[PDB]
This record gives sequence, structure tokens and C-alpha cells, in this order.
Amino acid sequence: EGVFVSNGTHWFVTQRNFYEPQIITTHNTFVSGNCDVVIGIVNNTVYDPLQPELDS
Amino acid sequence: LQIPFAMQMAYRFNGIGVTQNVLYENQKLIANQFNSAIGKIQDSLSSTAS
Ligand SMILES: *[C@@H]1O[C@H](CO)[C@@H](O[C@@H]2O[C@H](CO)[C@@H](O)[C@H](O)[C@H]2NC(C)=O)[C@H](O)[C@H]1NC(C)=O
Ligand SMILES: *[C@@H]1O[C@H](CO)[C@@H](O[C@@H]2O[C@H](CO)[C@@H](O)[C@H](O)[C@H]2NC(C)=O)[C@H](O)[C@H]1NC(C)=O
Ligand SMILES: *[C@@H]1O[C@H](CO)[C@@H](O[C@@H]2O[C@H](CO)[C@@H](O)[C@H](O)[C@H]2NC(C)=O)[C@H](O)[C@H]1NC(C)=O
Ligand SMILES: *[C@@H]1O[C@H](CO)[C@@H](O)[C@H](O)[C@H]1NC(C)=O
Repeated sequence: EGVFVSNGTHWFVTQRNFYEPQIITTHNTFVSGNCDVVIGIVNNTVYDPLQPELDS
Repeated sequence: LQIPFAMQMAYRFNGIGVTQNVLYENQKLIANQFNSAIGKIQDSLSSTAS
């Protein structure tokens, strides 16, 4: 629920009617298929909040 | 507020309860069905006044 947006260097996800940038994560997003299908896709890390917890 | 037309249609799919990726993965098909459908409007109104 949101839109992907860049400030010119980083990528964030925001709600559509008020600028509120969040880090892109495995909660803020959902997967569907491989990178090759979508017209105009871009490359970024998506942060997974479990991985630093599995680091302990 | 400007927005790319493929993303405006993703919001409009998401508003009828069809998930956004149904557009982005079918975008050429959805554009072809749309361009074809407007071609039938043009033909119908040329073919009859009724
Ligand atoms: C875009 O977002 C980033 C991340 O919030 C802003 O933060 C700085 O990013 C630069 C690299 O581009 C880092 O060297 C700085 O250390 C960051 N500063 C902070 C406070 O985190 C960045 O300023 C934003 N604006 C632009 C035009 O990139
Ligand atoms: C986005 O990331 C992908 C994955 O790293 C990039 O695809 C690879 O790009 C390298 C360098 O051109 C090629 O050697 C590989 O063969 C590519 N792999 C595939 C499966 O195509 C992609 O180029 C990146 N795109 C952008 C615009 O940065
Ligand atoms: C969904 O319906 C569309 C037509 O409404 C089908 O699209 C056609 O697909 C064939 C190949 O399978 C092409 O030769 C046609 O040119 C396509 N039509 C258009 C307008 O692009 C599509 O195959 C159907 N998909 C499924 C899964 O049933
Ligand atoms: C945007 O349009 C330009 C032509 O104006 C094209 O070269 C480019 O590949 C397009 N990029 C995306 C992300 O659709």
C-alpha cells in the first residue's frame, strides 16, 4: 500500500497522498515472479528484518 | 500531480480489488485490448448513427 519513490540517490516507499518515505522491506512489499517481465523495473536492496535477529 | 500512465492503471486495478502485479505482468495485453476496444467505438459510430 504505497508507491516506490527516489530522492535522486536512495529508494523509499511512501503512501500516495502525503510524503512519508520508508525503507523498502519484506513487510512493505510483496513478490511476484522474476525481474524480466515488468516494463520499467529498477534495482535495489530490500531489507529483511529477520536477518539481524538470526545474527544473534 | 503527474504519474506514469502504467502506474495510474496499477492504482485503478488495485481499486477494483485486482492486485497491482496483474497489470505490470500483462501490460502489453491490457494496452492491446484497450487500443482494440477504442477501434470498435470508432467503427461503430462510423457504421451507424443509431
Ligand atoms: C536521499 O536520501 C538519503 C538517505 O536518507 C539522504 O542521506 C544522505 O545520503 C548520503 C549519500 O547520498 C550520505 O553520504 C549521507 O551520510 C546521508 N545523510 C543522512 C542524514 O543520512 C540524502 O541526503 C537524500 N538526498 C539526496 C539528494 O540524495
Ligand atoms: C539489475 O540487476 C541485474 C542482476 O544483477 C542485472 O543483470 C545482470 O547484469 C550483468 C551486467 O550487465 C550481466 O552480466 C548479467 O548477465 C545480467 N543478468 C541477467 C539475468 O540479465 C541488470 O543488468 C541490472 N540492471 C540495471 C539497469 O542496473
Ligand atoms: C487471455 O485473453 C487474451 C485475449 O483477450 C489472450 O491473448 C491472445 O493470446 C494469443 C496467444 O496465446 C495471441 O495470439 C493473441 O494475439 C492475444 N491477443 C491479444 C489481444 O493480445 C490470452 O492468451 C488469454 N490468456 C489466457 C491465460 O487465457
Ligand atoms: C521512458 O521513456 C524513454 C523515452 O522517452 C525510454 O527511453 C525509457 O526506456 C523509458 N523508461 C522507462 C522506465 O519506462
